[PDB]
Amino acid sequence: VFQKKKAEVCIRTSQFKVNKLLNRKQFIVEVNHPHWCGTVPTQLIRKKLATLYKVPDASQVSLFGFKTKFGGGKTTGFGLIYDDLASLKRFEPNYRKTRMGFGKARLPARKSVKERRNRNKKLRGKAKGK
Amino acid sequence: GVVHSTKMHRTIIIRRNYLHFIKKYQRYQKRHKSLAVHCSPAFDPKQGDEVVIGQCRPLSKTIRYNVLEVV
Amino acid sequence: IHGSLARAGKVKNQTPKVAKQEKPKQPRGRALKRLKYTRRFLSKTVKPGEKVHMNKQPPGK
Amino acid sequence: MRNYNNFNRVWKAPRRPFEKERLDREMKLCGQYGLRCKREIWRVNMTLSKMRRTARLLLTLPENHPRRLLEGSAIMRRCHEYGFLDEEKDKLDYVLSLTVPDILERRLQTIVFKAGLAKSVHHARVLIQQRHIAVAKQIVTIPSFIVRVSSERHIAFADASPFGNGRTGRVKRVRAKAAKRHA
Amino acid sequence: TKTNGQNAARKLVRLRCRNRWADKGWKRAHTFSARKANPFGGSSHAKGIVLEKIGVGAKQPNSAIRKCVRVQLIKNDKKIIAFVPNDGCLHFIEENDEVLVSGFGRSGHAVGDIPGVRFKIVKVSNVGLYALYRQKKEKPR
RNA sequence: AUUAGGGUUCGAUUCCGGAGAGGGAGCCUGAGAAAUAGCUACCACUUCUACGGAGGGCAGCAGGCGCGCAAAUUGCCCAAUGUCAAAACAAAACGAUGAGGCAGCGAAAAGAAAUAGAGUUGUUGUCAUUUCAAUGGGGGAUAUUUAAACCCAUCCAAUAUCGAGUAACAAUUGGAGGACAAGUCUGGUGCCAGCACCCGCGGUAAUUCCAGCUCCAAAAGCGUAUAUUAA
Ligand SMILES: [Mg+2]
Ligand SMILES: [Mg+2]
Ligand SMILES: [Mg+2]
Ligand SMILES: [Mg+2]
Ligand SMILES: [Mg+2]
Ligand SMILES: [Mg+2]
Ligand SMILES: [Mg+2]
Ligand SMILES: [Mg+2]
Ligand SMILES: [Mg+2]
Ligand SMILES: [Mg+2]
Ligand SMILES: [Mg+2]
Ligand SMILES: [Mg+2]
Ligand SMILES: [Mg+2]
Ligand SMILES: [Mg+2]
Ligand SMILES: [Mg+2]
Ligand SMILES: [Mg+2]
Ligand SMILES: [Mg+2]
Ligand SMILES: [Mg+2]
Ligand SMILES: [Mg+2]
Ligand SMILES: [Mg+2]
Ligand SMILES: [Mg+2]
Ligand code: NA
Ligand code: NA
Ligand code: NA
Repeated sequence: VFQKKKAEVCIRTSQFKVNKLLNRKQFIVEVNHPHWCGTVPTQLIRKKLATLYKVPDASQVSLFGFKTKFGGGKTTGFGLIYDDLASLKRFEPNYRKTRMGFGKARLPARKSVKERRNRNKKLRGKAKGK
Repeated sequence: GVVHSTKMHRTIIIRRNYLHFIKKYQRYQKRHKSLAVHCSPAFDPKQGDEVVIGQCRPLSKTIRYNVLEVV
Repeated sequence: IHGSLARAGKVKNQTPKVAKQEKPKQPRGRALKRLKYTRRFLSKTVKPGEKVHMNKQPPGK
Repeated sequence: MRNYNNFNRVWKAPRRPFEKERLDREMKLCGQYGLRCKREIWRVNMTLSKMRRTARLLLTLPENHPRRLLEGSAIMRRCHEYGFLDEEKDKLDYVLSLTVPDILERRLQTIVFKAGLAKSVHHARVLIQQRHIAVAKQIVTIPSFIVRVSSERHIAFADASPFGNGRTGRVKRVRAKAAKRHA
Repeated sequence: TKTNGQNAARKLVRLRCRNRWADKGWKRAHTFSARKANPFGGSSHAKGIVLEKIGVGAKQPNSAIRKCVRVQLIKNDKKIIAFVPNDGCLHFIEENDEVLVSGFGRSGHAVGDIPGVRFKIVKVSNVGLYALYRQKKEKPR
């Protein structure tokens, strides 16, 4: 029978590995949300994982690739915990850093860059870059 | 092989007769190949004799073998 | 002369136009198979010695 | 281009399209097991033909042949685990005697009806398609799900379904929303 | 009777090669005479232009006027006679119309009581003739 | 691909090897080319011009014109996979890449699967009623996915989230003499129209044409043509 309850999230970690080469810890994160209404936001999982592993700043946790299990109530993804925020901003891919807010601005369209390069093949000296 | 012709100077033709199997008919057919072999002036083979030949570098357009023994 | 290209389509245009009557929809998919299975094997008891006709027609002429 | 994902067919049509003996037999299976079309029967026919083909090849080899020893034990383990055969029937000859209803009985559609979760074989199919049936706490929506003997006892109503521990269904949800909004 | 020798494979190979030509079906596939005479040139279909509407009498013991058209194929400018199926479908075909032609089902053999017709009209003005017959589509222009 | 076995047949096409860059022939550079988004010439075509001249090579991607029975977007991205390179990443500080990947188009082919399920009463089964629950298609989102999007997957409160009754959210494609599953049915045409792969049907009571009704077969598929394998 139904039982109205607060929706609770349980974080599960598997295949935990520590690599000092990139100054981080790698693991598979499994999320159990029996009564959740929808999908668990990645921000919420980051906060729970930070508290679970006792990291100083939750901004040094990186999560991606979360796949909801068929039938609901579960989700699995990948997580990285960095030694410090400096290491995260140095080794994380740009697209993942953009999801967290501190990412580089997008470059101009590749088409426009291609036109400029091809136009410069005509010019010889100091005309490139005008 | 078996010596087939001895009309070239220092060169002979040998025959390698063999049976080739046709899978569909489960039977054999007689086949042969002809090779030009250089013969050193130390063997003097005759037509019908059987020889042992060994591979060497190309010595002419068609010669790739040298006579090593005469039986 | 040797035949006529005219008269082509004569019967189709001659045939009186009878409108196709409206009927309630039939079940589709598994329900239709269940509906057919009921008539063939559950709606009647098979009497041996006489064959079963699935489209027996009323007598006429 | 440059894609290497394999795919293959799982059924074959009968050679004679209109045989009254086969048509009546297949119609009986369709209505008894609640099948949607004849392709479901022919899919089972292809499966049965594969196993019998392997069994016939193995029986040709001597009993001590390693292929017969290894591959022979593998197929019987498959038959016993999925319930096609019985544990007492532990010989390769009994694989040759398997029939189409034997595989059809192990379908989730038949198992749900036989277990009593549904009052009809057609009730079972719609229940499975409506995410009301869970095998080992996993929602299964495939009627052609072949149930293992080990997981037979774990078939029950889904946790998220209104028939188990889930919330109310559709007609109740809209009515309460209609009841509230009508004020 | 036949040779049975263990070392007689050459004779058996030669025998089959010579005798395969006696099979009319095998010879037709391995000879270009049929394709050279085939108006379609080995294709399943061919587009063409209607030259005229003609009436072909059915063979004895049938008695009818099978409605056909004379078609000049675009690919090779070859003239063929193609049957127009169904009732009244000849009215859907006009002079100098673009028609898709198909075989009659017996691979270049004449079909039915029509004396020597092995092609049939399948499309006219880029719309299916049978679709026009069932009023599923309308003829453009 | 098809095949009890033996065989028959296809292999332009993803990987390996070869060959070519409109046609031919030469050649420089270089470790490696007889290179062609390198050069030279000729033959075919062809573009610009102020008429002196100067150019061009999609059998790369996309896209045009033709050709035909016949085959998509002048899209997004270097996130992945790799290549090149003076090159880890990061820090004023982001290498290129139509190779490749991702979407659009796409009933080639392949897998899973809806179009309903339980009853009540009236008339063992059907039918007229009559309720009852369920669920997607779809519409949406704290969001998830993704390089970014789009598809899946999750959800319709966790305090708080849209929705089937003609469930109109309405299944088709071919057939009903024989081969070959299914009508002595009812109208209409009279060897005419037409059907018919073959045998045949139609010349006034058509089991075969044109139709309505009913029924059969396969079913989100189903006919037809041409090849090909079995038969
Ligand atoms: Mg649900
Ligand atoms: Mg004799
Ligand atoms: Mg065979
Ligand atoms: Mg090839
Ligand atoms: Mg070619
Ligand atoms: Mg080359
Ligand atoms: Mg070209
Ligand atoms: Mg170099
Ligand atoms: Mg060159
Ligand atoms: Mg080029
Ligand atoms: Mg050139
Ligand atoms: Mg196509
Ligand atoms: Mg890259
Ligand atoms: Mg690309
Ligand atoms: Mg490409
Ligand atoms: Mg499909
Ligand atoms: Mg529908
Ligand atoms: Mg996708
Ligand atoms: Mg019959
Ligand atoms: Mg009459
Ligand atoms: Mg009549
Ligand atoms: Na192109
Ligand atoms: Na694609
Ligand atoms: Na009829």
